Amino acid sequence: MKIKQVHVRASKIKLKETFTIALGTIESADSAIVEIETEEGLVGYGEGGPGIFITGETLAGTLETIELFGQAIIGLNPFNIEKIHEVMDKISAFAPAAKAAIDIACYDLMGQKAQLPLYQLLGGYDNQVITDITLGIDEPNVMAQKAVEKVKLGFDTLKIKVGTGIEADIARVKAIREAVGFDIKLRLDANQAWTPKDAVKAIQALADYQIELVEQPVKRRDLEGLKYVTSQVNTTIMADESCFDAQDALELVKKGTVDVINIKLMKCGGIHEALKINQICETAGIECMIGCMAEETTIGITAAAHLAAAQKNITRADLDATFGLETAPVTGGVSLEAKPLLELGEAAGLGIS
Amino acid sequence: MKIKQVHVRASKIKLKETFTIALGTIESADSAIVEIETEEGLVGYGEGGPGIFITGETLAGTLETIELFGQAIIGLNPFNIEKIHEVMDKISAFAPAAKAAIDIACYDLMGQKAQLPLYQLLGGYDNQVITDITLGIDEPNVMAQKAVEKVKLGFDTLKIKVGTGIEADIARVKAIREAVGFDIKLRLDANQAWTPKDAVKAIQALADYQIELVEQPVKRRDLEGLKYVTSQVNTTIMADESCFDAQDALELVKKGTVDVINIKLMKCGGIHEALKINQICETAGIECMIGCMAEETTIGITAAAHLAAAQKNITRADLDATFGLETAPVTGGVSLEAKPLLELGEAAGLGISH
Amino acid sequence: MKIKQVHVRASKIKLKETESADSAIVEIETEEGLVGYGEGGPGIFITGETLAGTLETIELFGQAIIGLNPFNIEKIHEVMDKISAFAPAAKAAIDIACYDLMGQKAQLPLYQLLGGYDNQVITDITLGIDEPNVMAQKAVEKVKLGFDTLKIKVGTGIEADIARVKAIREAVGFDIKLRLDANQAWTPKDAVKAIQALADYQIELVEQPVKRRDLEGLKYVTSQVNTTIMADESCFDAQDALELVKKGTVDVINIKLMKCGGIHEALKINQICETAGIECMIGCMAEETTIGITAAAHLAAAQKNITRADLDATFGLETAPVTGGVSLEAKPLLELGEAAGLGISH
Amino acid sequence: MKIKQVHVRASKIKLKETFTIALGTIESADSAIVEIETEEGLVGYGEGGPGIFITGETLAGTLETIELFGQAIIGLNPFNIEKIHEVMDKISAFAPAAKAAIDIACYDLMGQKAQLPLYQLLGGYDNQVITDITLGIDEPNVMAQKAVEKVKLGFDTLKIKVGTGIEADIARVKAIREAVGFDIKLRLDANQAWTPKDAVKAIQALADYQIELVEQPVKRRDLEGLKYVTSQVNTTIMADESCFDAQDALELVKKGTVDVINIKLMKCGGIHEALKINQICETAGIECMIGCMAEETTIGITAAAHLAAAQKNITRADLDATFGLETAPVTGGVSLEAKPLLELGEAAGLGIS
Amino acid sequence: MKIKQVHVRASKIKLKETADSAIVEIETEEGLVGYGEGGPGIFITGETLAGTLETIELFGQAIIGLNPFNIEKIHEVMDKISAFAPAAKAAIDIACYDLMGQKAQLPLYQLLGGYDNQVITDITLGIDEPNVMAQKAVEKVKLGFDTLKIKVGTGIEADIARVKAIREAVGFDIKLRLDANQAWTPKDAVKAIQALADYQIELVEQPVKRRDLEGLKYVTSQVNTTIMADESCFDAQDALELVKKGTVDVINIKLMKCGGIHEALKINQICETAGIECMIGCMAEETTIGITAAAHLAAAQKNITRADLDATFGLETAPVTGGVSLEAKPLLELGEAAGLGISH
Ligand SMILES: [Mg+2]
Ligand SMILES: [Mg+2]
Ligand SMILES: [Mg+2]
Ligand SMILES: [Mg+2]
Ligand SMILES: [Mg+2]
Repeated sequence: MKIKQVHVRASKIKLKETFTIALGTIESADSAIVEIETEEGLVGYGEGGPGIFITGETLAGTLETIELFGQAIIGLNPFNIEKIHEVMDKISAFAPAAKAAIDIACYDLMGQKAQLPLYQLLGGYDNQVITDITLGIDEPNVMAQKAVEKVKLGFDTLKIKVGTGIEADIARVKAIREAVGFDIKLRLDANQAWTPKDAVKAIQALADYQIELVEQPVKRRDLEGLKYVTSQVNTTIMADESCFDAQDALELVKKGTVDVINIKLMKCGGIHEALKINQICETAGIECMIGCMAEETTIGITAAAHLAAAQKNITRADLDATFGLETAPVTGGVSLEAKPLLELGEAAGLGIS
Repeated sequence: MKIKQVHVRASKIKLKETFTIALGTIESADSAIVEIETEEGLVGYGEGGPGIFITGETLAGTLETIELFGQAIIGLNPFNIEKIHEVMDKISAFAPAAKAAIDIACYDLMGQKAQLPLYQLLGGYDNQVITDITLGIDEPNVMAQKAVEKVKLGFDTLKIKVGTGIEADIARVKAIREAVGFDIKLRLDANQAWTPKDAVKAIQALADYQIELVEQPVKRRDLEGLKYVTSQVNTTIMADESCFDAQDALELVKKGTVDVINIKLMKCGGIHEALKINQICETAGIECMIGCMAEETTIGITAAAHLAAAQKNITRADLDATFGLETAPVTGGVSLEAKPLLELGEAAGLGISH
Repeated sequence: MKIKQVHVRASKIKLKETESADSAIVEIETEEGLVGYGEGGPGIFITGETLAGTLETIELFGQAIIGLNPFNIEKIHEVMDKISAFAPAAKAAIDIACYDLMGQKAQLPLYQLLGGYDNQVITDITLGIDEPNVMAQKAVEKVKLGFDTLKIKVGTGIEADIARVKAIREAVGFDIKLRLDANQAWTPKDAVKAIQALADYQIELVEQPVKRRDLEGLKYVTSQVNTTIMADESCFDAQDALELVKKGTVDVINIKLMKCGGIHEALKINQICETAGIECMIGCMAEETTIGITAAAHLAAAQKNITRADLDATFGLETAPVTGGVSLEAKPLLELGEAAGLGISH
Repeated sequence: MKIKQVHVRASKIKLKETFTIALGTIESADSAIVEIETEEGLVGYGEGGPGIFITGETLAGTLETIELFGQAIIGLNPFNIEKIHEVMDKISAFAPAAKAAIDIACYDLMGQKAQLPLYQLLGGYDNQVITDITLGIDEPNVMAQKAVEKVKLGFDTLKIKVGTGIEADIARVKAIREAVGFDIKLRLDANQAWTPKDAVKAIQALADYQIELVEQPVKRRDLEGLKYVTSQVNTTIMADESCFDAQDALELVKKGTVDVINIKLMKCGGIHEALKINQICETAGIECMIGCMAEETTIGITAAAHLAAAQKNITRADLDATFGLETAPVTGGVSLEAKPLLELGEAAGLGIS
Repeated sequence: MKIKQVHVRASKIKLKETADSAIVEIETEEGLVGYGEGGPGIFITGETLAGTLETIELFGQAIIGLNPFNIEKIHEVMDKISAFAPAAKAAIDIACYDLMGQKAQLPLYQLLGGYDNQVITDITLGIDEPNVMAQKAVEKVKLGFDTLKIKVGTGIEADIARVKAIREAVGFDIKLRLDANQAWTPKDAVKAIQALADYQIELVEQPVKRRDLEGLKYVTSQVNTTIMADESCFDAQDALELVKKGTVDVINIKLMKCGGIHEALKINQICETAGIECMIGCMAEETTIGITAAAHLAAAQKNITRADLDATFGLETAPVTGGVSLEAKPLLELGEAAGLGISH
């Protein structure tokens, strides 16, 4: 199999409702959609959905980088995922969204050529994944309200965004728990809003509310502080912004910085790198959660789902980006329907047309 | 695709040259060969190469464990390598030879179902790999003659065991270097022979003859000493016995114990674990080499070759077992012909058959 | 004295409760006619060793030690380590038989050659997992037999674990010591949670709460709970013991002859722990029998720092594979006697 | 003073000759030129010159980011450099080129409003800077001849690029030294080409060639390895890629990772952040060198020159980007002339246009 | 077996060149008697013969009625009596092991590991004019000694001189081990060893003060020359600390430092586990009994790879019959006699 040409285009899909997190708001899912065509006719789909608040990547820069990558991989075999990443890494020192776009398309092609769904090529542990649904930052009253709405949709795990103020963040969680009961799993994401000392205080304050885990409580670069929080509370602590790629994961596992790591294809540059992160973590007894950017759509989410279903150590999933989309850019793959169960199917590769 | 049955057999292949080990010798390569048959009729080949003096793995124990694994994985999809290893790990806390046998056959089956050579499912970096060849221990003059013979065959890298006494080691290396010149790479395996400070002395003495690297100069469990050696000599130091699995690799790169890590499928329990080791090392900026057991053959070598060719960070290969076999236990895969370049071809999976 | 010959046979003893103990029994005979007994109890799920592999390894060891003196336990282990990079069951089988021979030649019970601190040891008894009611009923039965310490497996689910402990504790009172074995079932933070919940029922200690290779996680648990934490699977040999005491990973270390390859290595583990101020317990494998338990009992009685014992394998056997040694009768006190060596014959 | 409007445009200036480094080649200086106009009429000039091989930034991404910043700072006082950076950091998690473009324009405006050369506002230690000139990777004898050429131009310090191979890199240096003599200062830049162990071996090999310092011998992320090199050789070791911003500098000085740090406005996001880096370093007894991207032009170089001249602790300068430019995008500022002495003058602000 | 009585007496043996110890005889009800010795070195442990005698007497009465095989309880008893008295404890300990061998009717080395039945010891060269001891060197070598131990740290210029002469006198076939006796600061030790290294030095013993473990670790990490701890290691706890920190390459065991064979076994097994070899040494105040006990232990244990047991060589007479003789020879053969193979 050989790459004949690379097609890239912009996609701007408005979100049904503004997404509010500690870092700011997300109003639209703008992503670069890539199509890698082989000489034999098979076409693979990929997507680069940048989150300027997380990586600093923009749609314009992602588009330019993908074009540079595209003209560099013509003639290569999509199965040579090792060389493909080598080439992209020599071209750009940092562009996970653009790298993920090419990477996902190559894996889609691998599945199509092998005539097997992607999850079978990536580990085959399962053919479906159960995801939580994230509740954006809002008043305690409103948040609890939407929590009940989501539980009625079938969701047994809710991800609560916090990070405006320790006192207010605690009130939000209290209201949600009281409204949904203890049968529902609640995980929090502070998005680097607290100092390590304040983090410990806040986490202990919820000691009776049964919090599953707390995501990135402190600044992404404050590893000493993050390790401090993890060592001071029996609550599970997860790194998100503190872990972009495999090198970051290696550093975190070596230092025992956190208990769990959130993998995002748009942070690590694709499935190729995500596999590395998961295996490094698994080796250290650290489970992983698969996440997403609010800016990605069906393609990115479907790729993430196949990887999550395939790997045993990716025990949690936070793939709710399609639920907020006003429309879908391609057919097939993970639906726009807000539901916890994401079933992959038997179609080859991503199963997207 | 689903596993219908797992068949295992013993394999005994006479060696062209006997292998001398502590308190004994090896005259035949006796391993376990597995054939995993799917409901649709596709069959995958795997091998469990024992090595009692290295891993403690015996042929009898390996055969027994493979049988246990086999009956436990009936009904599973070969692509579900995640569950397959989960099942084997629940059954046995330690059995790298038996786990590799099942693992390799599953990957062979993956290639056959996908109709792709195995290296394409493992990274696809290349479709061939260059291997060194090991020179059996003998008098300096004899080893020198053998060295020239191998160079004539095209080999650009020779491997020899040291740690048999510095004078004897030096004598052999001296004769070899003088016989083939300085364009040929010389890899030494000290097989855990020295104490840390003695290792530094011996390595610096041998270094005068231009040495590419020295493998495992101290006991496998002496990580502090291994790191000491690595930090005191300019010569590249490689861990072998100190690294069996991914957890060992993580410890090694965390401590910055060595310059390179040698993977062996029969030490780590298969391709699945070998990938983890390579990814951990690559992330740490440490390259990997892949070697083989004295008691493995065509299947084990072929699987290792596909992995080495597929992965960029596996930059060295010591896969010469087929060159010392009196006859081939199977058809296809890496041939018995002594040549440095192992070209994999386009046959699906391992390209091996009865 | 010189070793004349080494014999080994597969042994299969039916267990009273689920199916059998499969081990390799060794007989080492000297030129002058003395015969020492040894046992290699595999544990595929713990060490990875199989009976077939253990038998093959023992045969290789046997051939290599012909002519050697059983007292040269230093060389005996040197030879075995040169032959096999890893085979604790096989090494233990040879090792135990050599110590038995040493005792017979010296005409002294084995415990006298191993420290001589005592000539008897008190063991706990493990209750088979079952309904909380059934387990409580058996606990009463065992206490009726004189057992003051009961051992039960946990990590099968917090609610199930608590139900069983609650039932047992309520039926026998608080005078009975309860030690739990978590069998590497929990993640570090889950372990702290589970243990503190179980702690309300007065727990003596918790064995291996996390995976054996997770030493950092194990140390975390130890440092976060008041309950005594014991390493089992995390400690196979002396090198493991040194690492554990060095990092202050646990409160106590559990020794098993089948994990360390015999009395020779077990003595090292105990001396290392004792020097670090860490007490040791000695346990057993589900696959071993009379010989292994007897050897362990002599070592336990002989060493002051081996303060606890979980040597109840013979109580679960339908029959004994040999004559003499620790008997099948379920009793807490294991009295060794004055017979030379292990006092076992076949 | 208040910002009225922000203008941004692309600039594509071909280099007189391709520049080759270990990471790759640079053939043109493509930068985003920013003009910030205030209500009163004063206009400040700034530039964002991204190096994809270093930060992964692209011209297209830099342009989009600057536009986002621009529409967010309307109405702010250019002197409120604290809030301006606050606003930009809230908008993007990473875009030093874009941030530097806005930052430099604000400092230019501060100078114009104060009617003082920028170097006076930034420390006033000096009004000129002496720079080295970099020799791109090439054959030993070719590099040597180029070195003699540069010395004839008045340069007393040459920066030698290496990173193709220990044996080859050593040969390059030997040839250059013997060709120019020991009266010329030679600093090396390996651009992360060597492993810690190989770096030490390579540096010791030149222990007779009088090497002033060695820049970034190992991978950017390998701090333990970088510290190892610094601790094993008496040769001065400088971090470049290992230090982007003040947080990176703090980590490096805390761990004693290196002896000197290379500051680049395009890595740290402008003068505001560069001052932080220099003061953190100065406090730890670590000197700094002011560097540049080959993609920058007169604006970026002039800004860097004023900062370097103003600060005592920025003791070295590697500002040779204008020397390779085919043309200049604006009037005034640092000339295109290849000369070691960069005199600043008395014109207010940057002294441009 | 039961201890009936413990007899202790002071012993004075005349030296050849300018040994006071306590000799113990433990008598069992059965009639067997074990020999032990406590050689106190006031300059090393601060122990005096008077204190050692008083302590041994306290130990003796407390262990009456105990089985000599219960070495675990015997040390327990002694430890509860005195917080520190290695010479006294070794005296009782050695006699108990002698009795164990007699009762079991086996040479002590068989009961301690049985790895070998002989040991090769080095010999110490008295410090003096470079040419003098150099002469004695060629002399000792003629006696069959392949390893010579030399005291250093009396001035780098003087040390290098004496070593140079000896080397050019006996050749490079003879192994030379040096004992710096805590003479240098970590920095000066590195420089000194650095200079002496050119003359092929097997190892350097205790180059820095006993309690400067950080400094000792430094020296060990800076020179490829083998560094051995002596005064820095008295007991098992000390050994554990040293191996945990990788402070040295080798540890010198002395029964008079650790309190007997029981503790010495612990030290050796702790070291062996960490890949650290042990040498067994002796005190200037010891004689036949102490040296013999040490020889049996060293012969029995594989990890005790070196021996510096030359105390009997400087004695004019022996306080007992049997055991290692007074003859200055490299080879110490133990024989088949039970226990220590020593009699009145
Ligand atoms: Mg997050
Ligand atoms: Mg090897
Ligand atoms: Mg247990
Ligand atoms: Mg640079
Ligand atoms: Mg000394």
